[PDB]
Amino acid sequence: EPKFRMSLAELLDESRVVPLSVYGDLEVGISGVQHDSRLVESGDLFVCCVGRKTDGHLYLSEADKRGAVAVVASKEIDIEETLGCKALVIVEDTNAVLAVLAASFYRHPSKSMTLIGITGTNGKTTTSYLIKAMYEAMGLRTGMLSTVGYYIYGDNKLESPHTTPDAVLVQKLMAKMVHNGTEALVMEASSHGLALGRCDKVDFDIAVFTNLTRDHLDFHGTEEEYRDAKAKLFARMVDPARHRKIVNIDDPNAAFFLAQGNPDVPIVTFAMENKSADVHPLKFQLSLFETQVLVNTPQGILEISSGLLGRHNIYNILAAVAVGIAVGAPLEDIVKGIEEVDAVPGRCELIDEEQAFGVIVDYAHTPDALSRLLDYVRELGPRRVITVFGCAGESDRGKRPIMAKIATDKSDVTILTSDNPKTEDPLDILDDMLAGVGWSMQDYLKHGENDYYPPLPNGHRLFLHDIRRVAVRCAVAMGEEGDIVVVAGKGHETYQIEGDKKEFFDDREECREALQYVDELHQAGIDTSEFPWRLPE
Amino acid sequence: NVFSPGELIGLLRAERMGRALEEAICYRVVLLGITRASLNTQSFISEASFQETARVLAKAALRGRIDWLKGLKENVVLGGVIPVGTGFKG
Amino acid sequence: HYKTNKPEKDGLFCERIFGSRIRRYQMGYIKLACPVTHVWYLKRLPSYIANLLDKPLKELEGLVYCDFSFARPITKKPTFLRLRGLFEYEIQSWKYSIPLFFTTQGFDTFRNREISTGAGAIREQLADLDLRIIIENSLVEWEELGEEGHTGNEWEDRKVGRRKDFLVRRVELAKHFIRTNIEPEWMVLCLLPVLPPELRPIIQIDGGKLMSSDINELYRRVIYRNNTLTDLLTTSRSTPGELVMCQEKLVQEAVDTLLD
Repeated sequence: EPKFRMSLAELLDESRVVPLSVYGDLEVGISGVQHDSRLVESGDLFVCCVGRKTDGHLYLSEADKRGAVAVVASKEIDIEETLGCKALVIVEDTNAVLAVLAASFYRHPSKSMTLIGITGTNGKTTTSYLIKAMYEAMGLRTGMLSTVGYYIYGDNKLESPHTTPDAVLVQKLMAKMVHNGTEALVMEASSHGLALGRCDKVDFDIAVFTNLTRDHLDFHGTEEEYRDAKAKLFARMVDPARHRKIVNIDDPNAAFFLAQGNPDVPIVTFAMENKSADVHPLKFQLSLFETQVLVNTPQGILEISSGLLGRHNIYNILAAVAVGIAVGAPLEDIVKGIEEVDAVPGRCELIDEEQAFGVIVDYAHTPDALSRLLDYVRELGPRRVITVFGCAGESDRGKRPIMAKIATDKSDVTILTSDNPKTEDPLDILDDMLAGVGWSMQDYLKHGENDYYPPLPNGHRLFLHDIRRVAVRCAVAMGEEGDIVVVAGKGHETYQIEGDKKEFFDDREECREALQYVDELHQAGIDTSEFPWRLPE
Repeated sequence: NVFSPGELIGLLRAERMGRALEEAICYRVVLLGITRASLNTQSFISEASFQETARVLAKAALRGRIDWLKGLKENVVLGGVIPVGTGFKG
Repeated sequence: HYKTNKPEKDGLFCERIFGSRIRRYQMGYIKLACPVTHVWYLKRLPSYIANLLDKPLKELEGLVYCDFSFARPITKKPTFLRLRGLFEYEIQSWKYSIPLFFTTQGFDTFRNREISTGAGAIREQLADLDLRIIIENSLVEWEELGEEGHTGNEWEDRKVGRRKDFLVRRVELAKHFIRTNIEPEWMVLCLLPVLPPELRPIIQIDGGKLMSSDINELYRRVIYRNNTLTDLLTTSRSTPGELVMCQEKLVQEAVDTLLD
């Protein structure tokens, strides 16, 4: 039961799949037609995939090589040479072929059940799961797809290499879930996924943006391109008083996207400082464990969700409160959503439940995101800001010094490691990060022979180590009570590629074990105040 | 940087270096012995490896000494023609 | 082979790796699980390793023979264990708490940087030796010494002369390695050569007769101890350190006697 209405030629004919040239008919048995060659299987018709990386001819060639029965391309494609069925059809329109790849009944079920798209610059996945939990608490089973895992419908998420899977494969999975095991099939994609065409080829019931800003500026080549694409996709399939435009009023791209489309759709703002949005925290309970706010709005719920971040998590909770109140006016239904938001997900994780020093696992690789997360932690961090991260090999060489500078500018003590060696020589990119503060590895090594370790001119401190595990355990152990340790090297990722081989030894269980054994370390008498641990005798 | 405080250099070489170099070079005539003078030669195969055979090879392998076969017993141990008499060409 | 007079496979006088002048010229090689150190590079009165490591013979003898520990033999990666200990007669640290803290197999990847025992520690120390700053420090120490003018008895100026002679010998030894293509970490034997069979006393084998000499029985002893050591290392890694360090000493003393 992978899909339906895709194993007959009449089903493709009803789907307006006009290729202008076909041989015989689509008699080959195929559960669901997939535009992508990798998503399609042997003996299954594969329509042309429209994309900047892979064109129609390349997609048809890859499908014929993989064994697809039918391959669509602008020119004549010899798909029957290496296929299980001699019948094939070449479609000269790549976009039309990619649209008709999804079956009619397959696209109809996901469009009829429900749909919720969340394409934001920052904090989109934090609100997507909250909206999914709110919809689940409402009484309708649904799934929210993310960049880490593609989940068309249902609680479980299938493994996908790319951030946004194929549109035809996503539609087939959504149809299979809606057939049995799921009541709603919501397709949620980020700005890049929406601009590529993953979530664009799906009727979205509610298309709101968590954070509208310059997204895919280097890829699309023009600002507000992803917002315009999302607005066009929402206007393609829009219903009166059914689409939600909940977005921060401070962002001009959000207002520009809300201006486009059908005006009959409901519009609302989730800004806290704006008086027109009528939403406001009106509470002072920010903490590393839970930050509860008493929202006082006419449409929004009274209680808010406990967020780990000061403003980002609060903004995500405020954006999700609108989607939670749209289904049910009562605030009691948002209790499950608030509990799921406080569950400390992979992204911007909160501290551990055990009584110990705060540990925050974040996903920060780009300089701007790292800087904003560091600023939010400084605003949240009461006493100290301890961070440990590293750079990836064969990456942007100019990114390491600016990252090291932005980290050392606002952190008292920072540890520099090798987050992703990936065949690059160690102690080389580490020296690149050390050169940002003007130090060289030779100077730190010749100082390490002594027991002084002079600090930075601004008064801060900087440490480094080659291996990631020991340094991370030390950073988790070198922390004060009121201080919190931030690990911005990797978040939901669980892969460390040290050279040619990769090891999956990066997770929060190691931090939990370290926080559990720090008691025994302190009982033994070891000093974990600085990098040179004072070992007794 | 030219010579070390503890060295055994030739007399003519020392005199020529004194006439050449202005840096303070101080040397005193040492009267070697029958055994001591043989242990300090330009070859390690025969004229040096006859009495100790333990450290004369250790220090030679540590320094990587290149020995030019300009002696008699060196070529005797090697097996070639001795450069004395009929073997002396030129 | 007993009562067969045939060369046993993978032995001392075996075939295809030792065997008729090709047999007299062919040699063998034995891999050692634990590094060992040359006989005349250490025990002898001229101790080149001690002159290159700026440490008296007592501690190094201890590392090689007894069980002593260095603070950090190899200095090439950032270290966080502040020990500052030249030689520890006994182990008073929390070896069980520190190793079990981080992770299993997480302690092994970094223990060799600080906690190194055996001839491998000496090898790693000789490997990453900056031979261009050693001469600078030795020359500045020679210039500082002998200029203060602190007189005394014969035990004073005699010791001063011995120290400056050791320093000059160290400078002379260090200047050679810079321009001789000979690396200093080759003084330890990570692999042992094998003498050819005909060079060893071997007339013939008839009716299980073995013409093995003293060097042959020494080679048999060292290869027996080496294969037992590698079998003990391959069987279980959680065994007691005392027995494995004793066996490693046993093979080392054996290969030292063989080289002597």
